[PDB]
Amino acid sequence: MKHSKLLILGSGPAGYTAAVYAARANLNPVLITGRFETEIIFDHINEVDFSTRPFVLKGDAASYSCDALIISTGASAKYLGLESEEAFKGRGVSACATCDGFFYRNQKVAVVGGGNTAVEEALYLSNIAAEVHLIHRRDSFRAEKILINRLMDKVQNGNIVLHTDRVLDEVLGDEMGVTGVRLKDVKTGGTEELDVMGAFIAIGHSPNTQIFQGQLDMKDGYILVKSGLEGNATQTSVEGIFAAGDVMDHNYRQAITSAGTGCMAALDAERYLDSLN
Amino acid sequence: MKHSKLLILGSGPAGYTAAVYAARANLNPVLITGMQQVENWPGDPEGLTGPGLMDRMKEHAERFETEIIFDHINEVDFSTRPFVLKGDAASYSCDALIISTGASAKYLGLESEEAFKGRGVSACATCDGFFYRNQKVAVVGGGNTAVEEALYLSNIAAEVHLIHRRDSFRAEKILINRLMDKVQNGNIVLHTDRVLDEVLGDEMGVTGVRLKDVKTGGTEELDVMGAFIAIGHSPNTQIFQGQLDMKDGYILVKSGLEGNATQTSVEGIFAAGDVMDHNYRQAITSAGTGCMAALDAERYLDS
Repeated sequence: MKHSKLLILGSGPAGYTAAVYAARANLNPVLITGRFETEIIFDHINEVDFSTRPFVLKGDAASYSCDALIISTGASAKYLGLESEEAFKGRGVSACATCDGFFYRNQKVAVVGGGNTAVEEALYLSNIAAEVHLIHRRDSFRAEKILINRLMDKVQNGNIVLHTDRVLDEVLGDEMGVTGVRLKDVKTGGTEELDVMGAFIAIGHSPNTQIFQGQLDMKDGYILVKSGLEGNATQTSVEGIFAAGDVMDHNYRQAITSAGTGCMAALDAERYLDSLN
Repeated sequence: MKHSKLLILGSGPAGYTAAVYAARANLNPVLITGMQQVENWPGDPEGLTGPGLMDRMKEHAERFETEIIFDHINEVDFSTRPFVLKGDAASYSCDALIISTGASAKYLGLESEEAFKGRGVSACATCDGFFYRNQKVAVVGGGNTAVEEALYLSNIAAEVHLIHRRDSFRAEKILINRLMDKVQNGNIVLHTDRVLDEVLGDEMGVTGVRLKDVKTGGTEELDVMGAFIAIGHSPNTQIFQGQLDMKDGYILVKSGLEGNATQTSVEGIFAAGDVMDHNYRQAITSAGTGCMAALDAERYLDS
C-alpha cells in the first residue's frame, strides 16, 4: 500500500493550489485526480476508511494511506438520466454554457433548470444565440430578485423565451447532433416540440461526497468545515482531514475562492502534521 | 461630497479582487488606495507569492473602468447612512463599504533591511520559505510569530537561525515545546541577546546578517541565504476603532458556511484580506475573501 504524509483528493483550483503550497511546505504531496515535487496519480477512489489513524483510501489502481487528507473533489453537474440525454452528451448536450456557447452564434438553443444558476446560463447565452429557451418544471424561478428582472426584461424586450411547467421528455437529433427537444406539459401530459441546435442542462450541482457519507459530518451533501477566524478553518469533523473548494462552499463557487480554501487546507494540514510529535 | 454605491478601501490583492468582481457585476465601484500618488520580472510562475496576483487584478480593474482614488482616510462615520469616509483630500460617501486596509508586517527599520525587501528579506515564511530548501535562513523575533515561522521553516531549510533581542521567547505552550525539541535535536539554532545590525548581500540577494551583542556591543556575522523578519503585524484599523467590533485590531466578520461571510458588525460594511485574517495572510486567501466581499456587497445592495 502506498503511504504518504499528505494526500490530495481533487483536480480543480482547490486541489491544485493545495498541492503547490504543500509542496512548498516540503510535504511531498500526492494528488489523486479523476512544477514542484507533486506526484499526480490518475485514479478513481471507491471506498475510504477514516476510523483508523492511517487513513486508507481504496482506488481502482492501488490502495493509499495517509496521515493527513485534503478533500477537494469539486461539485459535478446534475443531469436528468434520460437515454437521449445520455446519447447526445457532448454532441449537442452540455452543462458548461461558456465552454460551448460560441458554437451557437445566431442559432437556437435551450436551457433547462429553475435555479439561480440556470438563469445565468440563459442570460449569458442570450447575447450569444439567436434565441434561448428556458425550460423549468414550475411556474416560478427560484433565483434572486435582480435575476428575475434581468430575465423579465430579456424575456419581454429581448430574445429569451419562457417554457414554464415543462419537463424535458426526449432529446431529438440525427447522427450529427441535436436538432430538437421534446417538452412535456407537467399538467396535461401533452408534448410540444422545439427545434433547437443545442441543449444545456443547468439544473443544479451535486457535491462529490458520496464516498464519505457516514464518516464525515455533512449537511445536504456538503462537507461541514470548522471555518472561523482563529485558523484551522478547513478542518472536517475528523482530525487530520480537511475539505476545500466546491465540496464545502455552496455560496460563492468561484475559482479564486476555491483556490483560497485550497491554500488554507494545505497550511492547516502542515500545522496538523507538524503537531504529531 | 463624492458618492458611490460601493466603496473599496484598500490597495492590496483583496481590494483589487473585490473591485474586479464588483465592476464585473456592473456596480461601478470606487477604490481608495490608501496613499497619495525600477521593476521586476517574470516573478512567481504560480502567482502565489510576490506582487503578481495584485498586479493582474489592478490591471483587470483598470481595464474594467474602475475609478481609483489616491487618498488617505482621516476618519469615518458608520452611524448614519450613507457612510461618510472623511479623507485627506476630499470626503466620500457610500451605501456599501468593503474594508481591505490590510495588516502590514512590522519591520525593524534598518536601511539594509529595506534594501533587501523582496530580494531575500521577507516577513512571511509561508510566502517565501520554499526558495530556501536545504539552505541556511535567519528568523528575527522573540514572540509567537517568530516561533511559528521558525517551526515552519525548520521542515524546509537546512538550518534555521532564530535571532532574539533578549534571552527568552514568549509563545504558546506547545510551540515552545516543539522549539525546545528542534533546538536540542534538530536544525534550529538560537541566537539570544542579539540585535540585527545589518543585512548583508549582493544584487542577487541576501548572503548574511551582522548581529550585535546587546550586552557587550560586539558584532558577529552569520551566513544565511535569507532573512525573515517576524515581529508581528499591525492591522490598519485605527480609524474604525470605536465603530466596528474588532479583536486585537482585526475586523471581526461573520465567517461561516451560509454566505455573507465578510459581513462586519454594521450592515453594508464588509471586510476582506489581511484586515480580518491573522492565520494565513496569503495573496490567494486575500483574493478569495475580496471576491466574497464583492459578492456579499452585491447581494446586499440588491435588497
